[PDB]
Amino acid sequence: MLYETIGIVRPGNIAEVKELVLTAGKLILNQGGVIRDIKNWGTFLLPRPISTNQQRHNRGHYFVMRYDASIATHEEVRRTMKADPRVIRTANVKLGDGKLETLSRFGAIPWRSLEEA
Amino acid sequence: EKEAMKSEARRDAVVQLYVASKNFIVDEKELEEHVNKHFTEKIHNASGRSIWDSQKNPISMRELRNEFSGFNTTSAAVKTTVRQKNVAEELTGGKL
Amino acid sequence: DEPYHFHIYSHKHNTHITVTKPNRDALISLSCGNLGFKKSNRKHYDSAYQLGAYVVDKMHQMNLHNKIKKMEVVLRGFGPGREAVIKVLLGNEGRMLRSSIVRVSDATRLKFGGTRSKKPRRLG
Amino acid sequence: PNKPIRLPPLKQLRVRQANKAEENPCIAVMSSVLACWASAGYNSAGCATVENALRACMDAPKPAPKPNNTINYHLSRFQERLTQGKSK
Amino acid sequence: ELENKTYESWKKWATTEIARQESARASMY
Amino acid sequence: YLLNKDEFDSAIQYAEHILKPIKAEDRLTADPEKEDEEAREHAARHAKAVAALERIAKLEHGGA
Amino acid sequence: VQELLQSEVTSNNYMRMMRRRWNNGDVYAPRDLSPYEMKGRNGGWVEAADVVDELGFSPLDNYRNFSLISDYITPFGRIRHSKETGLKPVNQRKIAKMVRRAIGLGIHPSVHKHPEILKNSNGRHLLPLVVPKG
Amino acid sequence: GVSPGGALLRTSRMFSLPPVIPPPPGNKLQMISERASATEAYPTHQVLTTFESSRSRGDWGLKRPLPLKSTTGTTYPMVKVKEMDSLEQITDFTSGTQHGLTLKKFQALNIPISTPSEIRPVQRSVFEADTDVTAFSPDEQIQEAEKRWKFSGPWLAGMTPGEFKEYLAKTVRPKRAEFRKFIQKKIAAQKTEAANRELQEKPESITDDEVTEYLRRLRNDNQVLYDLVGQFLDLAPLKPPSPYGGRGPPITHPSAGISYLRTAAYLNNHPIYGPQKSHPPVQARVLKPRRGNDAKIGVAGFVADGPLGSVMDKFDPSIEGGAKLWVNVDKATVDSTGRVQLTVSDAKATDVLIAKELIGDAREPIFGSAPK
Amino acid sequence: QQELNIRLRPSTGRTFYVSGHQDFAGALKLLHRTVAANKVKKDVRLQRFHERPALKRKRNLRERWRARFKEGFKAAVNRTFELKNQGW
RNA sequence: AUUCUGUGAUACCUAGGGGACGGGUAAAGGCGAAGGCAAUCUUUUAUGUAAAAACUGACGUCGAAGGACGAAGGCAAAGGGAACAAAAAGGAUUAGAUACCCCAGUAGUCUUUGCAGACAAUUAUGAAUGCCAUAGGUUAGAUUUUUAAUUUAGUCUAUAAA
Ligand SMILES: [K+]
Ligand SMILES: [K+]
Ligand SMILES: [K+]
Ligand SMILES: [K+]
Ligand SMILES: [K+]
Ligand SMILES: [Mg+2]
Ligand SMILES: [Mg+2]
Ligand SMILES: [Mg+2]
Ligand SMILES: [Mg+2]
Ligand SMILES: [Mg+2]
Ligand SMILES: [Mg+2]
Ligand SMILES: [Mg+2]
Ligand SMILES: [Mg+2]
Ligand SMILES: [Mg+2]
Ligand SMILES: [Mg+2]
Ligand SMILES: [Mg+2]
Ligand SMILES: [Mg+2]
Ligand SMILES: [Mg+2]
Ligand SMILES: [Mg+2]
Ligand SMILES: [Mg+2]
Ligand SMILES: [Mg+2]
Ligand SMILES: [Mg+2]
Repeated sequence: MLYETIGIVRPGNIAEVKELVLTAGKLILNQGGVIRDIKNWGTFLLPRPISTNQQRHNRGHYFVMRYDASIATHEEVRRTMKADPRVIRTANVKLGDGKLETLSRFGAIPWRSLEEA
Repeated sequence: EKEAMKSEARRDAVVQLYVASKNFIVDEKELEEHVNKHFTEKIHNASGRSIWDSQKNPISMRELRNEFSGFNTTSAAVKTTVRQKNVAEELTGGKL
Repeated sequence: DEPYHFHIYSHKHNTHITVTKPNRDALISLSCGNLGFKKSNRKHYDSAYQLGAYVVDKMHQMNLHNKIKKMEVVLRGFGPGREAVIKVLLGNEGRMLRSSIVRVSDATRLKFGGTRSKKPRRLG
Repeated sequence: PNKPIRLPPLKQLRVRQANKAEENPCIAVMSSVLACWASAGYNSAGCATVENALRACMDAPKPAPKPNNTINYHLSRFQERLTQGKSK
Repeated sequence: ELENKTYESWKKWATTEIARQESARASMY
Repeated sequence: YLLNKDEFDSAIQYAEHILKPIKAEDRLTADPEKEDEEAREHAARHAKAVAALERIAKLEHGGA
Repeated sequence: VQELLQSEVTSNNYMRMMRRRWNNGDVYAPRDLSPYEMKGRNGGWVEAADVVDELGFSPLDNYRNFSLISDYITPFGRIRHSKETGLKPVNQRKIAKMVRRAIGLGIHPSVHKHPEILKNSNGRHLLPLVVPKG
Repeated sequence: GVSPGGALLRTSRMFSLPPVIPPPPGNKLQMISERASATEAYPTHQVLTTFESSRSRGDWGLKRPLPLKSTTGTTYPMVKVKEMDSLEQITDFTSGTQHGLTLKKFQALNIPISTPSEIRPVQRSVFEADTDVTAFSPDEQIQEAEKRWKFSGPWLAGMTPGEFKEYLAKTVRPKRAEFRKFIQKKIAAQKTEAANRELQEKPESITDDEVTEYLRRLRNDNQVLYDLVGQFLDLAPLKPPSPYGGRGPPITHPSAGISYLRTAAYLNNHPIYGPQKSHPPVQARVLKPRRGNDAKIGVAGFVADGPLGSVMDKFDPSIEGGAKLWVNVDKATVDSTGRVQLTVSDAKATDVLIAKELIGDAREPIFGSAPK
Repeated sequence: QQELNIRLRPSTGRTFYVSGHQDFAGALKLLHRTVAANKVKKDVRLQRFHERPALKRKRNLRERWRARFKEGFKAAVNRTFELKNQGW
């Protein structure tokens, strides 16, 4: 099913992103998923200063990954992400409606346009 | 015939999902290549370290309504092309 | 550089006026009772007016009308002091500090559900 | 957004205050006098122009009443036509 | 011609309301 | 998505037959450097789409 | 220079009373200049017709757009009423639920507009800062 | 089989009242006012008149006689009826002089309407046997379709994103079968061309194989395809490879039934002076001065942009009645939206002086007194 | 910002800055209007005590009808003066 | 008044921790057999509604009893415990004050497993079928010359015959 995860990793190191994105990416592909697009947003302010693992953060490194996998895989990608101490927070959503008509119009994550559905 | 129409509409979606499969990532090779291409230190015009600099603001209502009220101005030539195709692709059903 | 803050907390029974420095550290933290107003005489509009005038007068004694270039006025609560202190900060009392204000905000505390409140009162 | 409803059948369609209620003018002028006394002081000099303005109102004659606004008559005409009807 | 008579009436109303706001602005201070 | 092997396969075959790089109008005008290039590229791209769609239409990756 | 400057202010004053934006082709009668018409008695600057249906976008699928979520909440962070948005009960419920999803997921403030949007608006250099205090 | 009483109502004058046409189209995403509404671009309801004797009684051929307070006294009796009988048992009407006299004003300018020209001025009439044509045949080639002005299909660039999707899924999607037949007719004629030619020195049009392959030959040349698709849906040509493509086809007749003059190539012979050079000037108002990067002026009820050129710079309260300047209307045309855009051009000095002379308000008479 | 992060708190949204065409006296007006459109004072009053779900629901039904009636009444008072203008 | 505070309170901040709550949206709105259900993501579940075709071919309605479900409060066990708050207790008011009001405050409210089965569990109106003339709103769809009208299933006002 078409899912979409928005992970917010700590801003300190770029390398942390690649490892995490690859870890979740390789996982989805191994299970049998199909990653559609992995956009790379930079480091901007968070909704509010939050504290995770005895550390105060004001801006994290955002990244959006839109993939199509099973329920068992999606749950695993969510737990592995949350277990990572390097992620400030994640936001997974069952993108789409469930019908094939709208499921075939989801391409790259848009920023200057809308997801015409 | 009524059941056939559903098959065609069901097929057109597959043809559309087929054309959009060029940017998908199926193997770990394409993943690593893609990640290294987009995840770099000086990617967002660096200066600046955010997508809020090269693509400053995400499209908003004011910008949307302005595309059809304020302007109408040469975006029609760009928009019309995308639209004309969609009309042709539907009739022919060949996703030109 | 954050401006100085001029919090004005006012509720049904009293009014507090705090003047903190940019790092939010109280410099003049007074109330209506500091002027001698006792149990119920610290809720009247006139008492809140005098308090604001006294705090402003104490600011001049500390030479804060030539030391603060940017100031902020925060309004918490909808008590009688909300309008009283303003007229003190808008009339003749406040005229050296009046032309140094950059922001005016409201800090009234609201809860989105929060904890259960007290049961309604049967005054009759 | 929905449109205004059709009023139910009322006994009489009218407005309570047909004509605006006029507020005594210098009651505000008195407020200014009181305000100056609070800030400046009772026996001051800047209160002269303000105190003299309060004495000016009482001496001045009150205006005459305005002509009645015939609005309740027309509302009674179109009551049965605008609303569901009349009740009694 | 009719516009002249109507435009002049608008000038009067504008002048009055303009002066009204000016007098209403003296109370803000 | 109310699909079966038949409809899926027919769609794939159909989809590929409509995007096949159209060969040049005549032989002499044709350039084997470009034609052969598009053929290999198109074939590889088609193989990818098949592997991708097959995974999306899988009934094991669905819900209740 | 004193007369010109003063005259300009008085000129703009009247220009503020003409609550109408004349366009090309708009027919105007001798009554369109009367004060009764220029007053702009209409108290509602409402939306024309269901902007959501025109743009044909599923709101629930655009929960990422921060500017889109900051357009349907008041500066205090409260979802706007159907009167302001001018949407249908269905489209309103979709946008209302799209604003609650983002706030619930923890990717958008619930008491003000997104911080990155506060930097581009008026008062960018006056935004309340946080002194380290230590 | 119609009854005699039913046959009289069919031809009655009241039954002839046209339906209320949709209002002038505006931007679908704006903040139009609801409680108060200004005059519209073009009229929507039919204007009515009556005899001077029947007007004094309030009889307008309607359900009931109208009131005499607001219906008598004016020179031109004009009235519009929104509802012959509303829920208040009253004929909801309103004055119709706003649009009724505006048509008379515009018809006093003696200016035709011509097709807009991209920016050698060529004012071509709208009423011609080559351009003003709606009927057609399927056999007609694409070129003549540009001449037409009334297309059945919508304008893609104008349609909103939501309207476009609805059009596709309700007008284009359920037409593939018919479109396939359309191609067969074309392919059929193609086979006859070669045969006819060689014979000098049609088939049944049933070939489901060539059609599928015929469309694969046009995927490299999208231009010729759209050219063919435009004929099956009656879409207005958009790409240059032109006329009224910037703002799309006119929703109405290019003249919009406001003026039926074909040309202005005439010289009004003045009684004394003689054949004048240009047309008589017209006095206009000033709205929204420059100091909005343009000035608006009211030329005979309509609002147009000021001439390409004091008066326009700044507003002047001292001037009684407002700034009024003389000006000559050069060209008039109707845009896609239906508005009447006028190419107002600054007037000359002598023209105004000559025109004022008849009015009797000319300060100095050119006739006689003028020594030089 | 780069060296100092913005203080993100409920008061940040309820903030109004002083500009050339908007002095301190004017900012208060904008504040009071925005604080009244969001019903901050009302919320403080409704949050002083607890209102169980039933009472809250029943209180809304009464307040919502008085708003519809008032809105439906204002439309009738203006429909009257519309018909009166036409001379009916 | 009891009460909190010089063992530094209220007020203004910084950094951590902990529990239950659900602001706006919000409406005569909606969903379930009812009781009842309003922050959010994923997962999971039975009906119901609209339009077209196709299919089974009376397979339907009500339903003592049994069984299931059933608000708040209550009982039992183990958690939780910020807030609210029966009880117990104090301070006032009063002729007297158990009270209403106030400073505080335990069960309980919450989580898990059972018991319990009483409610103005109400539309003071059992469920279901056939049928009877209109108007103005409103909810979720459908059709159309989609502008605005027809139309299906609900809901709410005001009427005709009765
Ligand atoms: K104190
Ligand atoms: K302390
Ligand atoms: K039973
Ligand atoms: K007691
Ligand atoms: K109904
Ligand atoms: Mg208590
Ligand atoms: Mg009592
Ligand atoms: Mg918590
Ligand atoms: Mg109930
Ligand atoms: Mg709520
Ligand atoms: Mg139901
Ligand atoms: Mg049978
Ligand atoms: Mg049963
Ligand atoms: Mg229970
Ligand atoms: Mg219990
Ligand atoms: Mg126990
Ligand atoms: Mg308590
Ligand atoms: Mg039980
Ligand atoms: Mg109950
Ligand atoms: Mg029963
Ligand atoms: Mg209901
Ligand atoms: Mg009834």
